[PDB]
Amino acid sequence: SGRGKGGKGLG
Amino acid sequence: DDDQVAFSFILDNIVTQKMMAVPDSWPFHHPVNKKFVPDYYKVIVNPMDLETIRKNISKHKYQSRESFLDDVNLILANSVKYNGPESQYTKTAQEIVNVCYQTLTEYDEHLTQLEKDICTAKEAALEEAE
Amino acid sequence: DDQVAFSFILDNIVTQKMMAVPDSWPFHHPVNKKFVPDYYKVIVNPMDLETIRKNISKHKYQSRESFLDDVNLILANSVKYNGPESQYTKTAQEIVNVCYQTLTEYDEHLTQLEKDICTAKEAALEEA
Repeated sequence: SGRGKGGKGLG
Repeated sequence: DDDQVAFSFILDNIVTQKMMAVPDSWPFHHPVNKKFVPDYYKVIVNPMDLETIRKNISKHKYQSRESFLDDVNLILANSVKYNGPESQYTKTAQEIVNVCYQTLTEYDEHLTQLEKDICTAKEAALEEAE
Repeated sequence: DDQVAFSFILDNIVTQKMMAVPDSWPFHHPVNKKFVPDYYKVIVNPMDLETIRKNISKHKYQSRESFLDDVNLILANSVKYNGPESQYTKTAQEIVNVCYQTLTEYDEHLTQLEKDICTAKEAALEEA
């Protein structure tokens, strides 16, 4: 997986 | 042209009424913003989202279920690769792809007929151009 | 109605202007715990733009001030949850900004409508 977009979608 | 317009029309309603209606599917309606997720395009080669599919349909990119489904399939594969297979994003992406496939089976025979007719029209154009 | 036209105007601010803020989509719908599990632990008084649209469709707002309280709460919430310097809070601030500007381009009309929504209340009380 990558670093992640977080829960809200924009990091 | 008549059959291609009719074929795009149906694909577009699948996107808007079914795929975009999947609960909590909002993040797949938009391109990922590379300023905010700076590694997304290091990882993902061929991005896709539901607004881009709609744009493609409006320009008649797809003459067949198969080229439409290649772009829909990216929604799942990109999420698996970037967000990970057990991520809630990926669970939502699978639902987006599942409703697309299930919807397309309801329209199977008619979409088969429209594809055949798009191809007959096309062929008539080419042999006709000589 | 003054109310029907007032609610129309507020809904068009939300959809035309506030939802048009770039990267504002995370504020367009309620947060889901499945994506943000600590969110309702931190935010006791949640708000989002879809919720404001449903409120408008029920004519919850009789004045700009009641509408702005909910709009402002979106920013107050992003401050607490995402932090004062967060990218998300800069967007929330922009949503708040374009709401305040658009209200001004409609001031006189909204005042007319806001006056008339009272006139109705007093007609009611006078008749009561």
